[PDB]
Amino acid sequence: NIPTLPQNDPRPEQRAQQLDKARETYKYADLLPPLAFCEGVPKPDTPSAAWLVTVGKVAAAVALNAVANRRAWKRFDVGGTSEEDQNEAGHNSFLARLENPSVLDEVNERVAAILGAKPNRHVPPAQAGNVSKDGPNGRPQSMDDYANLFRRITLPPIASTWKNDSAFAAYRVAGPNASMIQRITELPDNFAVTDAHYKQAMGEGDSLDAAKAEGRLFLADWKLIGETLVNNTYKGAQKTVYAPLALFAVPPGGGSLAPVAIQPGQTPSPTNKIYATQDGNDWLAAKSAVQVAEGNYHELVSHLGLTHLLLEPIVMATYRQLAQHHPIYMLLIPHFEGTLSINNSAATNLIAPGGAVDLIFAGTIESEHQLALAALKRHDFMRSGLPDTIEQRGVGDTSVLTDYPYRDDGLKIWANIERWVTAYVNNYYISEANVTQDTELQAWAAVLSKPFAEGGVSGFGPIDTRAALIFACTKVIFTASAEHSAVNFPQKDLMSYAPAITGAGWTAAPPSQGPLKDFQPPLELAELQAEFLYLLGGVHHTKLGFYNSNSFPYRAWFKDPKITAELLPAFQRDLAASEELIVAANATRTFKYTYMIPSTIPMSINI
Amino acid sequence: NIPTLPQNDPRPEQRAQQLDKARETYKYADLLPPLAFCEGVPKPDTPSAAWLVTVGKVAAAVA
Repeated sequence: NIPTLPQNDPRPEQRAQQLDKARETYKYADLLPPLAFCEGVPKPDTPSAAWLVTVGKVAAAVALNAVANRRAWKRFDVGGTSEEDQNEAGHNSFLARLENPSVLDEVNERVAAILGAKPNRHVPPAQAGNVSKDGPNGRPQSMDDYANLFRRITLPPIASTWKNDSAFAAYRVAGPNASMIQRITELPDNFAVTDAHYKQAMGEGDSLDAAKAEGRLFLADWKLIGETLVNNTYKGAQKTVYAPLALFAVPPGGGSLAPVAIQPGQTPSPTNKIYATQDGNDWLAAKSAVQVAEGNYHELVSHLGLTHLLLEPIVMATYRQLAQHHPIYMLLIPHFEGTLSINNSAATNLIAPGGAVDLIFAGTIESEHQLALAALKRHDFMRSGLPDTIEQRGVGDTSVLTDYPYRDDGLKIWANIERWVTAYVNNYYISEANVTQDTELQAWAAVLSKPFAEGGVSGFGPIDTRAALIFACTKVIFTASAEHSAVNFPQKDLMSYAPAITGAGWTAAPPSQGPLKDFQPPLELAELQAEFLYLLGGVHHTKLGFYNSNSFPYRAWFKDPKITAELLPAFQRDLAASEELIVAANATRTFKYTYMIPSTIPMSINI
Repeated sequence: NIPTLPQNDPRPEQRAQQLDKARETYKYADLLPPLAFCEGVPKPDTPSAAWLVTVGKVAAAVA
């Protein structure tokens, strides 16, 4: 079988009849308004058992850790629970492993009980108003209690180093949201830092004017958090989030990023003052307040917004407009594995009312939605390529800001993808008339070019060039694989620990209030945070460059001998070439960056 | 017993646990919008037998 454009398909009637049957299977719902969503999980897009089994082991360790925290609290009911969970681990290792039941209900019910933050989360099919006081809950005794929630799951290393200024700066170039900073040459009028703040961070020898002139000033601005969020509460306790402006700078002659000053509010006042590198406790909080904002910004703008919810229209359009005999359907569809079934998980649980995001994060569940919608609307899809957004922010000079792993590691995977896409498009599209006369590709684009208020992708289109088609598939494949990896997997490593970063500050503000233990979430929310972020960030299913099917066969997915025996190996070769560069770079690093290592990138978005 | 402000209280941690338990009994509800209501009627604040009797005398007259 060789894919072909519709205008060349020897049997257009057979083809176009498959699309008619396909548009039935993939209909539209309103699971999230303004956004174009799928009605339920269509049958062939059911998660494969391999995805379930790989998940199931994670959704088992996280419930075991929960049981261990229920033995500690109150130092045979929480014992029979422990043995039931390990028997499911016994099932997972053998039952669905026969391949040619337990995968059916349990694995998906467990993922939902954790994403939905439901209590009684201990054993499934064991069915036989405050939080249960037989587990960790309420205010803590000392900061030990957070690190000790990690019992059957390993405490991530960031828990032992998050206070260092060097690691607070690592979060902006190697953290979850690693595309936030932007170079400036004059300070914003509402954030006028002084030469004193600067020298207290860059030494007396350097100057604030000397950095903005040499392009050595980089600013991050969570201004969007203010224009959207509404500070909810939790059982009376006021959770809070600011819209901070945080300045960074590099040494003269290049080097790593390092923090300068932090203003928690957008507008200066007797309540909103700049905090600097030498302000002791009011400086540790000014960073902890910054991390609360990124926790919201990452999870709803960087994460769910611009990977999970941005690709959801693109998946739906592809099933309804491109035939199964279309070659672009062949380029993209395997990059959409589990994307339809994981978005239904987030929309109806993780971000649904009463979910993990409503509880652990500061804003109301509805203002958090409006946060993601605000960013989904202001995006320019055609001007959002990875090298495109590097020169927008001014982070392009690898001799001034020289420690930016997401930039240098991502840009290598981007070039590997665009080349493989370019090698792919030009094989199937040979003339420019092949694009414009493609009635499916132009129909596809017509629904993807609808206004944002009608389910479309903002800034998308027009797709009239082989260049425009290459980029569109390049951006889709990049955000389904590399970009999604850079935002999904730091959850387990850098965000499961609450004092390192969480969705809410539980005291008022950076002006230090008392013992550090007060700024931190309650133990029921601190454990849940460590338990649902561990789940979404610990599953590495499918691999970029390797195209299989969602069936137990897991057989070769392409069929054209041109791609399989020639074009795809060039991509796999190129990825393995970049693999040896990033591993080489990372050994010389102290803050490791492993989210662009192509032996770990997924093809798709599926946790 | 003699009432005390919290900063002067000689048994302050026991004082905090009572407020943690008091906040269980007196939760908030949205029985009326832009207002702060109580979830049902907490058991300590149920009507007294004297309030019930004095009303029932009138409730019978209306009946």
